[PDB]
Amino acid sequence: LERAEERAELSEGKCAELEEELKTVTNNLKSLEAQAEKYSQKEDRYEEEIKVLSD
Amino acid sequence: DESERGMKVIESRAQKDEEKMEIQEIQLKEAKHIAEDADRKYEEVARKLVIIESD
Repeated sequence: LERAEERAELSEGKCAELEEELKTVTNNLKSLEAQAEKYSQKEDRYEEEIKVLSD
Repeated sequence: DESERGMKVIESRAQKDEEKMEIQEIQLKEAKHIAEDADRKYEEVARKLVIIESD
């Protein structure tokens, strides 16, 4: 029981650590996605400007 | 003398057997009560095992 409970605590502890690691990578993903998206938006602004200047 | 000695030997034996009867009967009730208690303590600890096991 102490082990089953330890495992409840360990697996809960670890799943909570993973919730924090997950939120961390999710937030880093959101940051990188937002960053990549800001860049994709800049790429689009340039593409629009590339089309404008290419034309 | 042989039937009287016999009667006395037998009364002695009958008494030894009567006491053993009552001794074993009283002690049987106690042995049964120990079995009830032995089973009772078993159940208390086994039940804890079940409760702890259920937990």
